[PDB]
Amino acid sequence: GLGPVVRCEPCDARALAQCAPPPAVCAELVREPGCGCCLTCALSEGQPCGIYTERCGSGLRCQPSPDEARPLQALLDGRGLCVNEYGPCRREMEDTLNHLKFLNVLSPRGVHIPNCDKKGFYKKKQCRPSKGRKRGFCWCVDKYGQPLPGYTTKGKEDVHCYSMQSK
Amino acid sequence: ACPAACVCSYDDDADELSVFCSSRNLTRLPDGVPGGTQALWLDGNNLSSVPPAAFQNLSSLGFLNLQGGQLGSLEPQALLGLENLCHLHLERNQLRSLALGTFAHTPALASLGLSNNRLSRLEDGLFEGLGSLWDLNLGWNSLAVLPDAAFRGLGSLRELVLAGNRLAYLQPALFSGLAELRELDLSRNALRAIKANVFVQLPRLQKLYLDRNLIAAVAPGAFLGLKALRWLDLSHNRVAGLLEDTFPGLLGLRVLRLSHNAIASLRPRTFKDLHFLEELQLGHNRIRQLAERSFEGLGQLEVLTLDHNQLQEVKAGAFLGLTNVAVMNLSGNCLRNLPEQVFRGLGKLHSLHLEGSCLGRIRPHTFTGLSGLRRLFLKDNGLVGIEEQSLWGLAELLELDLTSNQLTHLPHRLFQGLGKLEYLLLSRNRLAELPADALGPLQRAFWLDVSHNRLEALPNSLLAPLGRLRYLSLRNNSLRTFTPQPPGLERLWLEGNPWDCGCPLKALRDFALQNPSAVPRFVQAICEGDDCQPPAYTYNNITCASPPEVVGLDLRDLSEAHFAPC
Amino acid sequence: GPETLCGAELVDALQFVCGDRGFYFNKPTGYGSSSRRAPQTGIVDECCFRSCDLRRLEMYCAPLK
Ligand SMILES: *[C@@H]1O[C@H](CO)[C@@H](O[C@@H]2O[C@H](CO)[C@@H](O[C@@H]3O[C@H](CO)[C@@H](O)[C@H](O)[C@@H]3O)[C@H](O)[C@H]2NC(C)=O)[C@H](O)[C@H]1NC(C)=O
Ligand SMILES: *[C@@H]1O[C@H](CO)[C@@H](O)[C@H](O)[C@H]1NC(C)=O
Ligand SMILES: *[C@@H]1O[C@H](CO)[C@@H](O)[C@H](O)[C@H]1NC(C)=O
Ligand SMILES: *[C@@H]1O[C@H](CO)[C@@H](O)[C@H](O)[C@H]1NC(C)=O
Ligand SMILES: *[C@@H]1O[C@H](CO)[C@@H](O)[C@H](O)[C@H]1NC(C)=O
Repeated sequence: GLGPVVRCEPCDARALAQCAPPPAVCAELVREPGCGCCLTCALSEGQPCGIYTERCGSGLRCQPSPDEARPLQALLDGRGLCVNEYGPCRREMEDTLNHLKFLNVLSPRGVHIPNCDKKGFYKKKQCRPSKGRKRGFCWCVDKYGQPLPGYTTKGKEDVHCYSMQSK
Repeated sequence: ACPAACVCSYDDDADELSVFCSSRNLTRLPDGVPGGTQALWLDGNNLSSVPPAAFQNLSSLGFLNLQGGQLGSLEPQALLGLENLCHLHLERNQLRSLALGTFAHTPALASLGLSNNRLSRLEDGLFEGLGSLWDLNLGWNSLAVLPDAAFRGLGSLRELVLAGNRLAYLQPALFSGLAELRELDLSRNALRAIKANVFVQLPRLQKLYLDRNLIAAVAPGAFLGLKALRWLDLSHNRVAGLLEDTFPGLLGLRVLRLSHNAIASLRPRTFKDLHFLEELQLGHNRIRQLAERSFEGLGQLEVLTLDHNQLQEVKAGAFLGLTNVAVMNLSGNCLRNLPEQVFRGLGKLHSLHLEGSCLGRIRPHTFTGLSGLRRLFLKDNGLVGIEEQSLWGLAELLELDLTSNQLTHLPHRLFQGLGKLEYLLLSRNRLAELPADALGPLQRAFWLDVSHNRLEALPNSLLAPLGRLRYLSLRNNSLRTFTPQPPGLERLWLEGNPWDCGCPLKALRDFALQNPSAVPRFVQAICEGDDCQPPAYTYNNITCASPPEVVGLDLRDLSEAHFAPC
Repeated sequence: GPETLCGAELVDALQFVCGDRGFYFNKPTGYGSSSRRAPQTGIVDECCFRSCDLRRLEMYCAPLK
């Protein structure tokens, strides 16, 4: 009745080795958001904030616009301000999270829940958990959950699942 | 007034005094602790058997987390004084036994956990005076037999877990007086031969798991009173035969699973009164042939998946009552001499796999009634020829797949109806030359793929009526010259052919120099981070061979002045 | 009317809000009196099929030591 707990992985010199570490010159060097250990310089008061940008300066808070009627999307696309009858998918989500309840501790890169809308059908496109300023792999699917061919032009871990174009 | 050894928290929204004595090396309990506590954490320490007088003077509680540790004994009167307790956790200690009376001082309990302990031989009447319990967890222990009336007095129970144990027998009086149970779990035990009078007085059950046991018989009459029920599971077992009166009345059922069993034939009128299923699974069984009207009454299915039986022949009229069916797997069984007109009626499908079967040929009336399809697979059968009038019926279609067969030529009136294709895959065949005009009707196509064949020339008048290409592959095909007909391309693979670096091969040089991202040099293969250490690279090098003065060299870099008599 | 969020964006948002504390899938039973009685299904179902916002997300973080 309590389940496991998820917590970020303590990083070490290995992480700093893999993570290119050249902090440019500045004031108040801080850590990047989420849970990732690569030091950068902080933002001022009044510049755009988000989930994949840097974190605001000291004694500051990142809150969305005071209207917009859509907070979470507005924060996902980086538009904050630094201011002081089952279906084909429910049947999968069910026996997915019916397995993550008999274990002790785990890591946030081991959760694999799908992405499907409010009628049980897979949505358009699927992705994987990120690690702070570094997104994950993504691909395109169809209504019942079969992958489709596609390529990329900008780089890996990037795709635009359009109506049918997978550019 | 905190014992100066634990993190003392304070009021947040009520008078909680959450005391955090968790991750610290402790031996037996501290003293001088607050009296008005509302939650206490003690997990992780190295305690042992508790003293009888240990938790008095704490007439307010409701949280006694005690996981981890090295506890094994609960001496009598241990829980004396706790009248307002509401949760308890003893998960991973190494307990061994519980005497009678240990729960006489604590009514109003609402959850209990004894999961990864080491204990057997429950007594007869432990959980008495517990008319308010809601959960009970006993999985992963050494239980092997239960006396009658072991669960006596548990009126308002709603969940129950018996997994990882070693039960082998179920008498007809165990689940008696449990009129509000809601979920039962009996997986990973060693049961056999479900009897005929056990599940008769649980009129509110909703889930039932019998996953991995050794079951070889199911008496006719079981599952009789279970009106409300929505999830059966009998996957990994040894069921050897279904009778006609095995599921008589389970109206509200919605998910059956019968994979990986050893069923060897179906009967005339199984599967009736199941007007509301939406998923069946008969996986790696040994079904041999389908009689007429075997699936009858399942007028609302959605998924079938008969995917690795030894199915050798199907008679006309087998799939009869399946009206609203959308997906059928069928892929893996040797269906050699299939008859014709066998798919009639199913005009609501969307995807049909047929790979892995040993088909052989395609005759004019193989796929007839499927005027609703959208995806064909037909990958690795071994066809030697497809006839001219085979695909004149599939109006909607978005993907063909003929990857590893052995065709040698295509009739010149094959794609007459398919005016909506978007993916055409024809790899690894033995084609020798593509027809002269049989590409007109395709007007919405992109992503062509003809790699690994043995083509020999591509005329200019071949790719003109295709103004939507964005991808093209020609690896390892024995060509000599080529001029880019679609101007808005975005990919080109050209490695493996014996190019002739002369005058007519210059537009390719210009297009490759001015469009370097459409014709790359190499792209880095996929990587996931842990295996990013090695940088796997797929190549795309263009070579010169027919002229010996530029032999060996690449085309992108040769001289900048060889094209001066050109 | 209400918005909805499901998939891996949910996991990223949860990582962003809580931080280096952690999170559970059910409520951390703070002074359990009716937490079990009144059944809160879970964060996944509520935010994938009914409605979702920041207060509910904050309610599920682990408590600091
Ligand atoms: C229709 O049925 C076919 C039956 O073969 C399904 O294809 C199979 O899909 C499973 C997915 O678990 C493949 O298993 C995988 O095998 C590889 C090793 O080969 C292993 O590394 C993976 O962990 C996994 O076990 C299986 O190989 C594959 N069979 C074939 C054709 O190779 C197919 O998915 C079903 N399609 C549906 C349900 O729509
Ligand atoms: C508990 O003891 C171990 C070694 O016995 C020590 O490393 C650890 O620091 C101790 N815990 C604390 C909180 O000091
Ligand atoms: C509770 O109070 C009794 C009587 O005042 C006292 O002697 C004891 O130490 C306290 N705690 C325990 C261990 O019961
Ligand atoms: C090139 O095509 C031929 C024809 O089938 C094949 O035998 C050969 O293996 C292919 N090359 C490579 C590198 O696979
Ligand atoms: C292809 O060219 C690259 C240079 O771009 C070279 O390093 C590689 O060895 C070449 N591979 C082949 C197939 O010769």
